[PDB]
Amino acid sequence: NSETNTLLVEQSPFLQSLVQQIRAYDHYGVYRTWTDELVIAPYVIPKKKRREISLEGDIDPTTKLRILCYFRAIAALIEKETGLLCQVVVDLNHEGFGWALVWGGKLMVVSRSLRDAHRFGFDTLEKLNDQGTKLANAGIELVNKFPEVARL
Amino acid sequence: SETNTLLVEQSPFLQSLVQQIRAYDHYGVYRTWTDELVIAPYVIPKKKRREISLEGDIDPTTKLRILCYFRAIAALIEKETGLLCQVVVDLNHEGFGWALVWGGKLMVVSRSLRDAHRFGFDTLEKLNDQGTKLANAGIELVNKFPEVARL
Repeated sequence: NSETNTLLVEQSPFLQSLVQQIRAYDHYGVYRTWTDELVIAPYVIPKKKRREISLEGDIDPTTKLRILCYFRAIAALIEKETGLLCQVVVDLNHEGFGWALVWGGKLMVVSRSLRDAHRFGFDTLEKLNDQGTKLANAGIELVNKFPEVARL
Repeated sequence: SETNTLLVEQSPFLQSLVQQIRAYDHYGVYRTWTDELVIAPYVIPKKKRREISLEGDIDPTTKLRILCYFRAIAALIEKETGLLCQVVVDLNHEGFGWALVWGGKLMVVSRSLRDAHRFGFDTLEKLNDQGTKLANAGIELVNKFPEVARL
């Protein structure tokens, strides 16, 4: 499975987009000497370990930056495939609750309710890749359906 | 002073604003205050406003006022269109970010915010005019684009 995980990370346009964003938001250059697989591994967290993360802080800013990078990765693929310039906001309260928003023109291309944000993560690389791909596809379908709104 | 007190009573925007301020006052900390007095924090003369320091983290109290302002705008849009948009105010420690109001898949208002520590308006009329203008632009947009607004 170890050969297959490396192939998924390096082949998937979604995972590649996500790796690009993580590296772009790296103040100290901490990821510079490590593989893509290592860079994205914090997104994959066993269900059981995930369920056990405390909701008591405000969200850790690193976890918050993971969720921003996930949505920016989705936004960058929408922009690549449609030409629509997209912006991203992740708004969370102290409870881990809020919204991930991606918009281009006056069109909402992702408008996702976030809950228990401290526990953000996915069982496997496959589930990460499939969920980010699906959201990007659906955003793309929206831009194709509503150019009259995308151009505003 | 008389036209001000009256405007607070009469203005659909100012009435919406007051309602929001008091909805976020879970412990009735403002129950003995007049409507006009609960609006006063939004009205800060420019000389004074330009001396609020930008050097530290924007005050959580100021963030809540910006949220209430945008929720007032959304409530006016709901009043005239039936559609109540969701509101987000996303700000930096540095006071930069976005005020977003959307309904269905329509971005009804989207304002980039800078130096938000200094949020506020020279006079009551200026607060009322701006809130009203943004709500009226939002109502027009909702009625122009129901194919996305009403999803």
